[PDB]
Amino acid sequence: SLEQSERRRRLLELQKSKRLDYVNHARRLA
Amino acid sequence: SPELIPQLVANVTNPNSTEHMKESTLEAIGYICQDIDPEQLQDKSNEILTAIIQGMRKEEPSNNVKLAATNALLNSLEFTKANFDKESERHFIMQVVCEATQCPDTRVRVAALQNLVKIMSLYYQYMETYMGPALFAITIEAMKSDIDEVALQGIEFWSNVCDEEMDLAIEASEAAEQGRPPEHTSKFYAKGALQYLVPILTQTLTKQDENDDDDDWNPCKAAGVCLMLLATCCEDDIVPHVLPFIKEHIKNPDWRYRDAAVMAFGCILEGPEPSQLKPLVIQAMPTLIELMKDPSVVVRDTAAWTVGRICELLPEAAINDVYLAPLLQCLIEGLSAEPRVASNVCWAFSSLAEAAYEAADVADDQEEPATYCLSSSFELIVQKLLETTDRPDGHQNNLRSSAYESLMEIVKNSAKDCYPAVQKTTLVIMERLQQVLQMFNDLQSLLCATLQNVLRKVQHQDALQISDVVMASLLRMFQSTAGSGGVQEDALMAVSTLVEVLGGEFLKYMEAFKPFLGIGLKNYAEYQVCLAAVGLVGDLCRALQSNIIPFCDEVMQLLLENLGNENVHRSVKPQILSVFGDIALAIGGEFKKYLEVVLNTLQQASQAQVDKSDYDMVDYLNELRESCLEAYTGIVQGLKGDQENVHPDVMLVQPRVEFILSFIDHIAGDEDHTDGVVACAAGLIGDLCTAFGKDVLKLVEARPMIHELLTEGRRSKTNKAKTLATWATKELRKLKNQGLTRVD
Repeated sequence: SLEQSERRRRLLELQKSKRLDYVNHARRLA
Repeated sequence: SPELIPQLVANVTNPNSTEHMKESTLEAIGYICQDIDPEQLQDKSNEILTAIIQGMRKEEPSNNVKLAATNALLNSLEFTKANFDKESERHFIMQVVCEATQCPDTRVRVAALQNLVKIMSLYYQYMETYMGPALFAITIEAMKSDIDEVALQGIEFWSNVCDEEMDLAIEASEAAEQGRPPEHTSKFYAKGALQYLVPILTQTLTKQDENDDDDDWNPCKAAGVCLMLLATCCEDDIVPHVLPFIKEHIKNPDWRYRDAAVMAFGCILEGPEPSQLKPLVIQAMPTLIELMKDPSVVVRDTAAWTVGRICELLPEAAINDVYLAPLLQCLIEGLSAEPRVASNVCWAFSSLAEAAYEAADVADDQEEPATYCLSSSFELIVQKLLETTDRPDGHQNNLRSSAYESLMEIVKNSAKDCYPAVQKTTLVIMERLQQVLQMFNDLQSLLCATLQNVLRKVQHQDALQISDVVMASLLRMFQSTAGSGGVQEDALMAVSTLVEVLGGEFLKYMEAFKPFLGIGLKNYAEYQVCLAAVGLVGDLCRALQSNIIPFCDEVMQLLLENLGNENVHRSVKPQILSVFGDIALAIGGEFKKYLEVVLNTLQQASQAQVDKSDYDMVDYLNELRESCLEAYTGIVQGLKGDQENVHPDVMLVQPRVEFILSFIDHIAGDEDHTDGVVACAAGLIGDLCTAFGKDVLKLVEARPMIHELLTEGRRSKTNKAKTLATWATKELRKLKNQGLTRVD
């Protein structure tokens, strides 16, 4: 289903950005 | 086709061929056109049509041969493109089809009209205004026929005309914006026939199948769809043609006319300018509320759909200090009606909630509105929707799904003085998390969104109670029922949501959940479940942080066994590598236990290569490299810590620095690298600088391509690469300039 693929992509993007926010906090950025 | 097609064609064109020979061959020709692609059939299309037209011709005495040939034309239209291109061949084909629509035999009559429908759907541009009145006369008469299969073709024709002319209207609108002539120009057949179309369609709305059935498709339903497509196609033009019918028959003693009135009105609600439709809805509201309580089951069904369509398309009218109270009052009672009615009532509430929320005042320092126009009715409407859920007939008309969708939407789009009722009803919904999961497809995403929404806005202790229910339902689910692949994935994504919101407070549930997390990581056969389980570990790493330590031994074991398994889909590998970074970032020095094997895994994965030709594998290599870089980054930062000085623990990664920088250098030399990879490379370089000091600068400066990769990153379009490449350049500049005395 097309609805399940977009549901999958949206979660991965969110997890990837939250990861970036956590690492950049340790790096002390922005 | 070596010899076959010519043999068939000859057996039709031959004057000595019997009635049987011609008829049986055209049917054989017809099915062949449904089979092969235009690769073989476009050469033969010149010969296939010769036989097809020969069977349809006015001069052919047998109606059986005509029907066989007319059906064969329908299947051959996929590749008559070149023949439709030349006007003389078009003039011949059209005349034959049009003359076939006048055949005394009904079977041929219907098939000939089927052709006009499909030809209209495929070759609108080749229809000149010349053919305008000719096609109008045939299709309008088809509509007015007593034979239903004849009527359906006349209605479908214009529905297809509407589809084509709507796309052309869109085509023309964007051409105007851009300052261009439209590529193709509409001939506006629908606009010109609207005068005559509407009276027929409104009258066809009166021929409902009293013995109702949803699988059956008849002229009455087609008419409704046609008027709807005419409304969106012709916009404001349709209004004066449909309105006098509506106003005259809205209170007709005959239910069939009364039903037609509510339908017609509902059909014209999109297309015409909302500024016309709003006062009309306001005018029709008292009568609309009456039609909800109509004795006829059919009228109620259409009334609910009309009201439900008003709420979606024209929200400002649905909210009304005058009619809102009696509107909400009749919608409540409509939830106790048959699933035909109640489902549209659910749809009406969901749109009303969104409408009332959007309209509500929100202080320009506050998050949510304090009150909104549904507050008075909130508790009552949210209770009756839950009772609608408990209805044992909820399967039919998809009432149960409509009720939950509403309940969630209402709870999401709510004011602050509704929060006690929000909290109470969302507890109930989460109690039934299993059957909501095992239940269209957006329902699961909307469930995760609402749960996310509620937890944030309610008081913290109430969010903890909701979390307790969600996990109580999920832990019972896994332990009781078998475990479907689609169900488990949705259950893991549900856990992801709660974890992302709860953070470190999720530690309550970590004990009871770890086995079922393990089942997800062990699921090699269904990798989507696996990927979700892998994703959750990362979420848990950010949530629990160093509190995940006593759960790492097992998780790390499962993740390493997963990598060692040769039959796991390639998608899983890079995600596990990324999550190794999340673990190292969370547990800090505790990672030393796993360090050796992880570094050895990353080293092997970094050196992996695919061939240049494979476009898919090159995209995969970059996804794998990105995860490799992320992993190292999490490891370097994780062992470094967030203190004044660097923790001596990073010196265990020191022997790997040469390899890491070579890996980055090799990435820089590859022209086919991605912005995400460049960003992750630049990120790692900066991390190495902060951990190991000036030595990194020297090793970077000795690999000149890395300088180029950083330059490329700071100039890149994306925000990720821009930020990280600037940071590494700054960090490299600090090492360049350290120990230098400043002077005024």
